Amino acid sequence: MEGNAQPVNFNRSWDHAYNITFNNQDKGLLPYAIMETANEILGPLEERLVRYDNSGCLVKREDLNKAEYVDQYDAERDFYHSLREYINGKATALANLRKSRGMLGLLEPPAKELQGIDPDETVPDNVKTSVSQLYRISEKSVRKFL
Amino acid sequence: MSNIVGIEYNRVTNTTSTDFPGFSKDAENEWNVEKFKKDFEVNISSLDAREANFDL
Amino acid sequence: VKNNLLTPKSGEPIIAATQDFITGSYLISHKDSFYDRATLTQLLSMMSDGIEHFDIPPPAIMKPYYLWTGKQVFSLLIKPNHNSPVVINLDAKNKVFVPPKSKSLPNEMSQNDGFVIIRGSQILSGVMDKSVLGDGKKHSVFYTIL
Amino acid sequence: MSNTLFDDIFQVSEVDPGRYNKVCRIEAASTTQDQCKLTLDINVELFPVAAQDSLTVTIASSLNLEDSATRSWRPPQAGDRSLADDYDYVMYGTAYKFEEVSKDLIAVYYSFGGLLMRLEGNYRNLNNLKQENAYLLIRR
Amino acid sequence: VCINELDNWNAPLIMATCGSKGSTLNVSQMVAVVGQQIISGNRVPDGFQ
Amino acid sequence: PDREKIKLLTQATSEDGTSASFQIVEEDHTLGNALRYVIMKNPDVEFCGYSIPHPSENLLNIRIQTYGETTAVDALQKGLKDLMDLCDVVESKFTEKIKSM
Repeated sequence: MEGNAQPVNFNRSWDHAYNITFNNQDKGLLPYAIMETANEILGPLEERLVRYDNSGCLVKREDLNKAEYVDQYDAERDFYHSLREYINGKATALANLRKSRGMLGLLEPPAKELQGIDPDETVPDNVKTSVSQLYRISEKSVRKFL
Repeated sequence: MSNIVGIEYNRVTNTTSTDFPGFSKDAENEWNVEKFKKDFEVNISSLDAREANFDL
Repeated sequence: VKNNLLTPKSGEPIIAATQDFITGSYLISHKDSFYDRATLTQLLSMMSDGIEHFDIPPPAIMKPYYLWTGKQVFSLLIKPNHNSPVVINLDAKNKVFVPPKSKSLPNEMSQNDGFVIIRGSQILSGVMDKSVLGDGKKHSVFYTIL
Repeated sequence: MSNTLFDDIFQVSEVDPGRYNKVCRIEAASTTQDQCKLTLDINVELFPVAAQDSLTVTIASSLNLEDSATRSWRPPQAGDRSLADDYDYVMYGTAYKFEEVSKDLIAVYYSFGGLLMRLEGNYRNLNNLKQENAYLLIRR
Repeated sequence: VCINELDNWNAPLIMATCGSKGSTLNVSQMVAVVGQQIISGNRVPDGFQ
Repeated sequence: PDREKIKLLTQATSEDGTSASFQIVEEDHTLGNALRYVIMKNPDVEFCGYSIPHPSENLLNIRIQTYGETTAVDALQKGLKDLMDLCDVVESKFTEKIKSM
């Protein structure tokens, strides 16, 4: 196990994943997009955990956390919630950067509408060499983090 | 450079060689026998039996 | 003794530099230690016995004379060439770590060399003072390659 | 000119050799742009710097000024015109971290193999990518 | 006082800035003062009378 | 001749003679450091160090590594031909001053 009795060390495993798959020739992503690349992998990890009740069958989807149907595991189910929330605390940092740097920070994902609003052409080319020059996240760098 | 070991009150400095090409861009002091044969000199100080004293 | 670099009490590494390998690899990584090509080569050929193939990185001080530093010669005993697969990332706080101006300048800009930074198996700052090599601390060098 | 990424003229402020004898951190202040400033490490056995002095910073790239499968590094030949045939003291190193100081103020961390540097601009230094190789270039 | 008012390339300074062997307690007893001895939580009680 | 002498480690050499690593018996630092000075004055060599592996046994390992111009096995055969010529200047100049005295 790594530091403070968790087998992760989320800081170093991020910075090890960031250097090993670094490039500026690759494009980068938007703050809404990186959470769905995360939920693509650890999504199907959670539904394998079934959460049966005390008698064989399943339990109703209302009032799961009730301190009464805690089965043979809860910390492994709680492990994926902390791996999601670590990226969520970093998903906002790109959004709250690109908000105050002039662009619109779309943390929320767009619906069934004009797909690819793409604010590249709207704001001038100084902004695309502002946010992505400071820091940036490839789609490869989230495939290799988790 | 200037081949002087620098004595001071807690250290000595540049004790190593720095006499080889590939140390500065103007890659001088390559090996050359005739460029060595002119500068090498020997000065023999007080010499007797059972003791010698001479410079290289 | 390869499978027991770690003690199962806490998980810290127990087999690291004893009390004279630290102060040998500190006078190299002292910030005012500069080597030319013929002295680096002799220094670089004692860590092996003339078997490992090195390839020399381009030197730090370049215009007046050609000078390396005491960290480029220490970032070669981690990854000696392209065929060795070791590439690490680590951020660790030294034994003393006198703090910077504490709000503007980050942890790297200490008065001494202080906080250590390595990215892609090159030392970028900091020294080797038993917090990064030796025992006890979980975030050492020899722990990361292990 | 074709390779220069950045160039200004600085008047240094403070020279504090803390517990060293051959490396001392300097301070600077730009005399033409009125915002940017940097701290830098200079080994002063071979480029001696004094307080309140003018000097040039030039972050070039690939000094060869125009245009053997051994993976090593080799110097240029003896007779070759090049960039930094006219300055006094150049260095070499990588960028590793970009972080903004405040509103419209971003800082840049170069580390020249142990010897650190921090300058902060206001998007005036737009050409500084996170590339592998950049060279400082200094005249007196 | 004895640490910051003390030059570099001091030998018991440069192996206590590391963690090899020593402390800023052990060098302070060699140059400044050896302090007050304790005897099992007691500051040398009386011997006789 | 003899062949328990200078000897190329095939395990640590390149596909051509650019990088090569040798193993010399019966000879300690007295040659191993003299040969380092006279080799590195070649404008072609980039890397020439040595290392004694263990002081119980007696054998030296010399390392030699150059650019693409000349092979390293041709670099030290030029190198220790050039220490031979280095002693001829010293022996001649010293002996003509003794006779003078």
